[PDB]
Amino acid sequence: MKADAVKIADGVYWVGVLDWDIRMYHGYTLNGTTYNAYLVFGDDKVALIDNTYPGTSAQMWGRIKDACEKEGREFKIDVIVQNHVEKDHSGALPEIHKKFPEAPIYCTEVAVEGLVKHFPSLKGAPFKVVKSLESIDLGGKTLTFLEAPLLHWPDSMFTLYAEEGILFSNDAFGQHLCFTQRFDHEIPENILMDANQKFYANLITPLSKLVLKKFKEVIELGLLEKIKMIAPSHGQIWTDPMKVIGAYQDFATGKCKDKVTIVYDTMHGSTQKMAHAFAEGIMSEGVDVKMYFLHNDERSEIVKDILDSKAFLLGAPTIYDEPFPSVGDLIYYLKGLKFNRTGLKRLALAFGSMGGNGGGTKVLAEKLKECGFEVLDEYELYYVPTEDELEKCYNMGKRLAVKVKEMKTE
Amino acid sequence: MKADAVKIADGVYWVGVLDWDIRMYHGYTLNGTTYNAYLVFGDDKVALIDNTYPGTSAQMWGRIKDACEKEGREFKIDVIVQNHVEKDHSGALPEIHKKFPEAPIYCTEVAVEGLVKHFPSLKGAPFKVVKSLESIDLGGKTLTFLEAPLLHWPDSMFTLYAEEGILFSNDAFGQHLCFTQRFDHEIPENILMDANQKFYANLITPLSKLVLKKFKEVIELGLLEKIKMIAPSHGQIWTDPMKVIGAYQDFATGKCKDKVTIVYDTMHGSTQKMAHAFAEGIMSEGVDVKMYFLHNDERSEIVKDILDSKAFLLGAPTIYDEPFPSVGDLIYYLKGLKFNRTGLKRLALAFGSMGGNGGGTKVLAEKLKECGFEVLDEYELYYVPTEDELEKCYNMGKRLAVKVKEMKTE
Ligand SMILES: Cc1cc2nc3c(=O)[nH]c(=O)nc-3n(C[C@H](O)[C@H](O)[C@H](O)COP(=O)(O)O)c2cc1C
Ligand SMILES: Cc1cc2nc3c(=O)[nH]c(=O)nc-3n(C[C@H](O)[C@H](O)[C@H](O)COP(=O)(O)O)c2cc1C
Ligand SMILES: [Fe+3]
Ligand SMILES: [Fe+3]
Ligand SMILES: [Fe+3]
Ligand SMILES: [Fe+3]
Repeated sequence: MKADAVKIADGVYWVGVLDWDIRMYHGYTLNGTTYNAYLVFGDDKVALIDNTYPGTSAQMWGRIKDACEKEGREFKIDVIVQNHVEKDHSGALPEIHKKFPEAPIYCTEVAVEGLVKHFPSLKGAPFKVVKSLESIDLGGKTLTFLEAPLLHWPDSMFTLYAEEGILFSNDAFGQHLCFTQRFDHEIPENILMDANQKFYANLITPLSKLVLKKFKEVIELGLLEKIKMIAPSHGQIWTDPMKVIGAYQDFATGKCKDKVTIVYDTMHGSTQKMAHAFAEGIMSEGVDVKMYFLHNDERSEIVKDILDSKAFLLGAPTIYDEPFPSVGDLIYYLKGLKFNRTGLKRLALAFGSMGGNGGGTKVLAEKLKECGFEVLDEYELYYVPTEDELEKCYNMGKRLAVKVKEMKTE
Repeated sequence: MKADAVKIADGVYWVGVLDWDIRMYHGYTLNGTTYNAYLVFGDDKVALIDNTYPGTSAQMWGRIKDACEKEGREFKIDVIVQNHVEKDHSGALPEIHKKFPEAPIYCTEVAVEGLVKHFPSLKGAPFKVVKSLESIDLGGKTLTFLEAPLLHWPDSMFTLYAEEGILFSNDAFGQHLCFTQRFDHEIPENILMDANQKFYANLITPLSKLVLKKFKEVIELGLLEKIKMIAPSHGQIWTDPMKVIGAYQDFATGKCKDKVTIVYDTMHGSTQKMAHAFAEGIMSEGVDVKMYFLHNDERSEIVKDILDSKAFLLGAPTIYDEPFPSVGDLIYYLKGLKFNRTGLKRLALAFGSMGGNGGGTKVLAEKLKECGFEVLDEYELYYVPTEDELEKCYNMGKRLAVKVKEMKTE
């Protein structure tokens, strides 16, 4: 298919793929995304940095062809860089190798085995293992590699185009957005940063300590000031790299708002009434509230709002001695994300209605603790809340909101 | 339920309902909304303006009680205003009347029949039919009524509190947003105006000519300069009324961007490949694209983007001589919304794949014309597009984008 490349610097093009139609990936929702791949034209060698998901290469090849024509060059790739083995960025590597079998493939040591396990036709491909601070010369353009294990896979690495300071960061600093506009400043800031927050919350939270360590290494290497553009593998290219670095710094150190995220499920509406009553009390103190109903809403938006919330409420009715099962999905997600690794133990309350022996709230409190929250109280009641019982929820919310505002903003 | 009112002026409170959990209403999707009701404390009479959806009054009554406490007044309503009979704003009128059976109910003539048909217990209620420019005195505060038939129901009207210039406009100027923040300036502008655009597109488009007439009447009344706050029945209160009046003016006169909305469905992916190829051609001219896949996406977001798009593409495969049935839903919606009433005949193309006698694209072209679009071309092809057939889609998109940019920005 015919598809035009987008120039991002002299001799550097975006040749990625617009996945207009995807609505879910990993455990998170979205309204399309991109698989960003880049073509760098040196005097001697043309380098392709990352590629795209299996079966979506038609756009990529069209843009690569378009870029070579604009450069007056043959349709030829001399160098292949694979920052990350996950298949939304490597899925076309077998195609690329089959068309250019002599082009070396630069990747990390553990990436070789991962790529071969994904794509057995790559066994015997000219892999060239790289380590941090190693560089290849393309002819007037230099690519420098920086290893980034567990950011977000063991195989991950960054590639820096030194002369213009363009950091190809793969997933790091990406956002799941699919626009015709390619750069951060070309879309509304609120959309950009909300998507950055969702991306961090769902993929980077458990790596928060590795983020700070990598930031400390980049600073001591003197490399931070040499980064003028961050070109991630999903979403917008950052012409303001410090904006997203500052965001990651905030998220990794627990900088939160006077904000509470309330999550609940219900069968007959009683736990829902309690959840709304807790919100009224919280709002009476000027503290913000996000309200999620697990019947309708899903984990990826919930954890987005938890990321900059100082407190997290979870409620569910008791059903055969256990909390309603929908909470198990979120709890298992929170056990993997480990929000306590941001440096903050967010406050929490457990609540629900019951009709017999109860116990669901007890379980929720235990799980909220296993997930790294500081549970301050529990409240379980019988069937439909009375007027006074909703006032108790209001009072509990108010007291929580007071504590939220006294917690110092990290 | 305990719930705090929000003061919006001296002696004026928001006593509405936060519908945190609703995700669909009318024919549109949402992430919660509010049912805004307002309490006006005159020296002599307390007036409640609109109310809420049936079964959701607990918050409203809590805020009414709170407002009376803050004013040092009796828990008492002296006057009831019903701007609009639709039940998300009248659902609690039977409750309010049963509690304060002597409080007159001010509404339009045709509203009386509608409210009694909705709520038979209101037969015999102290209705007081009002007409435009009639006023009532609350004791230092005046409410002036302005009829607004078919904005958006025949029964609709606005209520103006003259001394502070607060226009209670019911659905007009509303947006489906559910935040703890009550005012326009307290949330990101992009969210506010995108929600305003969706509300207009889905509810106001066929009334575009009545909007301009009502604007012309308000101006000739010398009344536009007397409006300092627009307090709608959904979403945020406008402290900058001219911002939303300007937006309505643009939408009602066809002011669009260099933007194309593309909608398609597919069974085997061929129509999808065509849609993506049309987008590449459009983007090669710098024209924006929104891409919607009817399997995953729904009508209310589609028509939001059509509202400020200069062109609309629609594609579907042929199935037993007809286009894939999902297009029938959108077409029936566009038949009701009548985008040509904005003063603009948006450009359009019909396309799709076929496997036999075809004819689907023929049908799409006819329906796009019945819906008020200017169909420029059709393109139907056999099974999977070839390389050259995708280039034709690209070329057609490119030529369309040229015409789009030549269309004068109304
Ligand atoms: C977001 C994400 C996080 C992951 N975390 C881990 C991990 O912590 N440990 C691990 O061994 N594999 C991890 N993986 C790798 C998956 O287990 C691996 O890709 C697996 O083959 C996926 O299996 P599937 O095809 O059934 O989805 C992660 C993958 C993703 C996408
Ligand atoms: C957005 C909207 C637009 C409407 N437009 C019309 C209309 O054009 N003509 C009409 O007679 N009724 C119109 N109605 C009224 C509905 O037909 C009426 O409320 C009906 O009783 C709804 O039936 P239902 O309860 O089965 O939804 C409209 C209602 C809504 C919410
Ligand atoms: Fe990844
Ligand atoms: Fe990725
Ligand atoms: Fe309405
Ligand atoms: Fe309404």
